[PDB]
Amino acid sequence: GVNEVPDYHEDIHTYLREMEVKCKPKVGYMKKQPDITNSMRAILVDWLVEVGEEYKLQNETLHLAVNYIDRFLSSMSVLRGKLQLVGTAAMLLASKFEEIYPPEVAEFVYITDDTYTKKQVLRMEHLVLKVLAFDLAAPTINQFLTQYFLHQQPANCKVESLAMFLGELSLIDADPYLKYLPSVIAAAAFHLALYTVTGQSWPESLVQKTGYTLETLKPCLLDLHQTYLRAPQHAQQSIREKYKNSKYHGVSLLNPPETLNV
Amino acid sequence: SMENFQKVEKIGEGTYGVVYKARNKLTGEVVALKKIRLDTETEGVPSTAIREISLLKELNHPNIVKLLDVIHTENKLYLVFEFLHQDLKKFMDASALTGIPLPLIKSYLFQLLQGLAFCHSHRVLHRDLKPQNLLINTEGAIKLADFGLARAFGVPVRTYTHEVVTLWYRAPEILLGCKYYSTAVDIWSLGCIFAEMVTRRALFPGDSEIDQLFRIFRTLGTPDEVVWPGVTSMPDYKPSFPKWARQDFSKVVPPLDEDGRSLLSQMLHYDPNKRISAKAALAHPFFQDVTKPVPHL
Ligand SMILES: Nc1cc(I)ccn1
Ligand SMILES: Nc1cc(I)ccn1
Ligand SMILES: Nc1cc(I)ccn1
Repeated sequence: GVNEVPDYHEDIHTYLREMEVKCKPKVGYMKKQPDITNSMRAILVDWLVEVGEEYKLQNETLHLAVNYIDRFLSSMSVLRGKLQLVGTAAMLLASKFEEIYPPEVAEFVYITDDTYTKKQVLRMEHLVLKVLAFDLAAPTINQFLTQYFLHQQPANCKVESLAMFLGELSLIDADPYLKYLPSVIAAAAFHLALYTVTGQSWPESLVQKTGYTLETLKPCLLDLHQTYLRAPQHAQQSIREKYKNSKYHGVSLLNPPETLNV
Repeated sequence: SMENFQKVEKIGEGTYGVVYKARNKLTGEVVALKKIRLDTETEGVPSTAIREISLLKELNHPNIVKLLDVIHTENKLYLVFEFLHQDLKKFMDASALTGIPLPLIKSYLFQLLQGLAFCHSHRVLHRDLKPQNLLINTEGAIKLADFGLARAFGVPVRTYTHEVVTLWYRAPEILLGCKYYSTAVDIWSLGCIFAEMVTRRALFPGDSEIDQLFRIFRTLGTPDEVVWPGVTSMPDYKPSFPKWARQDFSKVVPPLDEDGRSLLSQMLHYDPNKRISAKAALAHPFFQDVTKPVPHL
């Protein structure tokens, strides 16, 4: 019904496809940052996941925050000591954009252990706004995921959590996931979640929607399979912990499949 | 920064900031400036402004107020907007004796729907459609404005802020406390606005939420599971509601032809899922003969 905006799903999908190209971070930005690394970024995102659980934030907020960060770091050199400042400001902005009841700025200051003052946070907020030119409405993996779910028959909550879970894992590792568009990652997470729980693959109805085949999804699905396989061994764990809870059907605890049909 | 702008006069205050008509001293362009104060030691840039600016930057359509620039200081934000002569509420009030010509009404509704379809096509709910937020010029155009209460939505929709839409323009799904609402709530407002343009009185002028529902039911018929499946299972539905019969649209909007009345009813369907889309509305027979007349200003 209207909650799935049938007169608009198609135009919305087409628009997000165009927009996710616009809001795409620069693939190679980390090599151009003298003082920060993919490793440091992983620590940052992992921390944002915790923050997101402590404040019961929407998952969509977390994804938005990460888009903000990668685009900022595509334009601005940042020293290691200020990396967290950029992350706090992006989280703050994502919350203001997405949340009904964002946390107050004070709470954003508290979570950095008072590494930064309130004034630093607010000033960084404004700088972040200027660098992204207020282009904050960025398509996220989740925005594509929720639309792909509609193609299920019936709905399966395990497939839905699991895909969410794999999506968040991708946020952590700029290498390789900065090369993939949100919509590609979302498709690869949805295929991999579907295959793991049901057995079924990426449906024809979504091939027709997206133009993506299992062929064109092959590269991203291999990296995601790798990531899924290696997950319990990742230095960053907050996502695995998060997705143990009944809230997410404990999907993180599911043994991943060992191969695909390729 | 604002060196090139000369203030001319105050023109009021939206959901946030304060609005001036101004003149670009170099180009001669007349604009509206929205001054938004930045809480630089406390809350920073208001979420209202983050949503308005970000969504209006994406929304480029002839029937959506054009945001020309955003001028930064450390202490203030000025949004620069194309200037429009006045809002529809002021126009209606001015037209209280003389009435508004039906072709102008039809033109304006058609334009409002074009603007709104663009919003929905770009995953944005407006959530504050009322005459005061609709701007007209001297050449017969009308445009959606004040996107401070707007929201970029996902598909499918999730739970958003409930305290939304000015009471009189608020859809029964929001009133009855529903978990989810969608593009339908904007169509309801436009329905209310359509009726208001025809009579120049608000359709459902309530004093309270309970009074609001009573006003809607008494005119459209009290809904049941037949008209609106799931209505009686609604959070704030009350079994005890009086059961009124639907009022004929001959009484409701006398001036309106059979086509207008059909479009209006479809806009005010109780069931959100049957409420007509702005997209579909653009095709309705009411607009077969639509023209673009100039208002009498
Ligand atoms: N500094 C300013 C402010 C306004 I409002 C208009 C022009 N200059
Ligand atoms: N009169 C006005 C007001 C705004 I906000 C934008 C344009 N014209
Ligand atoms: N607005 C109204 C009308 C009646 I008749 C009863 C209650 N409220």
